[PDB]
Amino acid sequence: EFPSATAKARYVRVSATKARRVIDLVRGKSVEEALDILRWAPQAASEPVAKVIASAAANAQNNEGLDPSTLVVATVYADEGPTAKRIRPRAQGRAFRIRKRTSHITVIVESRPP
Amino acid sequence: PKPTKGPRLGGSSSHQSALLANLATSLFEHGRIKTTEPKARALRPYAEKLITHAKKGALHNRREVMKKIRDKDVVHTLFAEIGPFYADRNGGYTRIIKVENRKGDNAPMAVIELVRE
Amino acid sequence: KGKRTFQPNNRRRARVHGFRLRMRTRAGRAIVANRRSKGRRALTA
Amino acid sequence: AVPKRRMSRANTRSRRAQWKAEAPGLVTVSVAGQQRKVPRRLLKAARLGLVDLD
RNA sequence: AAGUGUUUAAGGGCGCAUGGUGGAUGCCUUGGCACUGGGAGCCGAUGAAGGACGUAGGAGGCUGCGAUAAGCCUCGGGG
RNA sequence: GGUGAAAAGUACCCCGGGAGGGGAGUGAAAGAGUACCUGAAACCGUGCGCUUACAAUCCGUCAGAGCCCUCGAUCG
RNA sequence: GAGUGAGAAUGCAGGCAUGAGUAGCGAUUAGGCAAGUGAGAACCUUGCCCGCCGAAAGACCAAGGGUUCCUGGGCCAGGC
RNA sequence: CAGACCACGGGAUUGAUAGACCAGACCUGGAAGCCUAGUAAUAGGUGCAGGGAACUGGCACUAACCGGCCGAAAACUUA
Ligand SMILES: [Mg+2]
Ligand SMILES: [Mg+2]
Ligand SMILES: [Mg+2]
Ligand SMILES: [Mg+2]
Repeated sequence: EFPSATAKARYVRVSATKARRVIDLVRGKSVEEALDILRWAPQAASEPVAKVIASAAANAQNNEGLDPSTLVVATVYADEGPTAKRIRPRAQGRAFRIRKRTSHITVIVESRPP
Repeated sequence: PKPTKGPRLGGSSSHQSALLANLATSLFEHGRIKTTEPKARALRPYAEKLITHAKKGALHNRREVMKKIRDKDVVHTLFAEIGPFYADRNGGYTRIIKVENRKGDNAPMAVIELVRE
Repeated sequence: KGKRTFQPNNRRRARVHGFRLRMRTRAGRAIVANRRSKGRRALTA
Repeated sequence: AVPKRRMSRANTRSRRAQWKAEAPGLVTVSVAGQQRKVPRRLLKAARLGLVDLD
């Protein structure tokens, strides 16, 4: 048992915290339910997660022959990536710093036929 | 036509009336409108009152309809085509449905239609 | 409402910090030579 | 009003865990023969087809 | 009826396995600093030092060059 | 400042518009993929064993039952 | 033979937490509907409505920037 | 009429919960048209007329949907 397939997406333009917020809603669920959820969610940050899950499913189906009907999200990291720094003027000449954060999504889907 | 009971839909006052008028015009012209949830809710009673005025339309009602709608062709079609089409329905001519929200601003989107039966 | 104390201009710029005015006087020539020795791209305005 | 001291890791995470989202309820709907999940709010629109299904 | 009695983690803490950000540590340089022995120590109206412009068949820089414009003529080296 | 001895810089297939990723290849190494020698500290995640929702702790120390992993012959 | 041992000099260089996923997203006018491009559209293109300036929030020049001017292509980076 | 969000209260086809329609109470003042007197503004009959949102009673005409998730017992001693 324990057949798994991984899928990564690096340099995503989404904050790590906002990505984990949506991940927590799908961590440890079937692939069908995961694709069903994250499509009607109001947060406009579930599209990368859904794309990564779909890519993982396609890879597991085209490289391991695993039936997509028995796939479940086994692990997900959604780590933080590089952060581009920039400046932003203010009231009295002071220069504030704005951080353009990113994210590195990582998922591992396995088969758990009950 | 009940007061909104709170902050109006379109910015400050004097704009919600024009917004509702334009929405009722588009509805009576096309047969179905897709707007924001609260906008459709505020339009429902407005459109129903306009439809009741059209139904009762014999004289002095065209004036009441024109003091709120400006499109002469829209008024003419609402008076002729619709006309007695709702002469049997004792109210409730506008059906409201909710659809998925749009990108950017997560505004609940609704759709209004004219019952045909 | 201040003018920010810049007031861009080409004629006055060249007349007050131009090569001719810098070469007229001795101190200006010395400054030009110092800038050339330092290697500045634009010696004068 | 300014922060006097540095909030501890626990004091920060205990409240950061509250900034979460609530998943919406789903409903099975038969459209074009295939079954798909759509919230009960858009259930009615799913029948008429006013809800695009990617 | 009285008494005893393990059983929950919205989240945090502790130690470990896995990882991202991060560019220090370790190993090197086409570079930089200080001196040894020599050459030569002024360049110019027969237009100096330094710059604008242009030059390869091609969008910009470095360098050479000056409408004879990454080159022209003569004389030696190597191939 | 430094990929790698040599670009030999992943043909081709799959998700997608790409970014990027998974197989299939080169390279000894891809825990060397033009974000590239070695890759620490603070920060951020995930999983694992204990802990806590009657509790007023410069946030440690000395005692100390239970739980967890392991070396020997149920104890030391 | 030391440029040889940092925990501080409101010490300097590079990265990251707290404040917080909070404020703010920069006036005195206000957007709405239909069709279309596009995988992705309230913010892109066409049509119909409502609103603002109209001694201008219109047009032409002086100073100033110098190819932002027009056509085809692109949405990493910049539009708060 | 409960309320920043939350939460509270009523309903969900076995229903008047809300929107629409009818009627009532109430507010406003005599609506558009016709005709009449006045060259004229203007007034008079159609007219307690026309218009209106919160208050009230009927009316399923429209929306509460062929709909989704949590959610119930170690054990032992004495009387
Ligand atoms: Mg020292
Ligand atoms: Mg230190
Ligand atoms: Mg606060
Ligand atoms: Mg872009």
